[PDB]
Amino acid sequence: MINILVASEDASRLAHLARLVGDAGRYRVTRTVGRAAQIVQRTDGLDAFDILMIDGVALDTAELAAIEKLSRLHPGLTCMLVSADASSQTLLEAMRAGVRDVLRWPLEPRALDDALKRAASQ
Amino acid sequence: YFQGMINILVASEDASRLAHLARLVGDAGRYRVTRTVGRAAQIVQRTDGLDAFDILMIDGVALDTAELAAIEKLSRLHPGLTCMLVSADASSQTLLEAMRAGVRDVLRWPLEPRALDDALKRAASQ
Repeated sequence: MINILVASEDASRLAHLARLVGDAGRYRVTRTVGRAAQIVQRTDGLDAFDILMIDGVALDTAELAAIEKLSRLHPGLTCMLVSADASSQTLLEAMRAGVRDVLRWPLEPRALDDALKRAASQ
Repeated sequence: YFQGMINILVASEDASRLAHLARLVGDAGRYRVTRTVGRAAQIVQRTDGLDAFDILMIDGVALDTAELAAIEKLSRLHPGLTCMLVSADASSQTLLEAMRAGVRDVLRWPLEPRALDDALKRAASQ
């Protein structure tokens, strides 16, 4: 089984995301209420996870700095961003912060399934 | 200070674009630039030696399904290799494809020396 950490600062959004990830396959899903900036401070344990999924709602400079610090300290961790922002500039920022995939919000189960099978290969 | 430590491989099937790119990479700093005429689809077959390089630059002039498969196979087999794509295509969809194939930076074509300098200093830190 693949071990996935799902993160958001909105519990009702987080619950929804974790269910869809569960419906996508036989993965081991874990939920956390918090920003990337907050997971950076409690970094003790991220080595257990294969995929990190961050809900890119209030995506700014501090959050991108936190994802860059997370991806750089945990190379075996595939970071994915769930955002409604489809701009080239935001994608470029995410890419430069070490994000290896970006899923659209609202989440499409076909898109998510394909995304999780790509990360499962590595 | 010492950039001569950074080994860059520059690749394109178009010798004219390749020469130009390698020239600008040289002007960007004291890096060790190596040129290769060919697609990523061809570099995947001649994989013997990529462990020597820190940055791989691919010309998006030949960007298709086979190239994206080749870049994904290259990036996955060489994690210490930073892959960069030089493309004129600024679409969100192409960026997303590159990202998904393991491309860690995308530079516009025609190449802007300020953009390139910033991009190469970003990859040089890691």
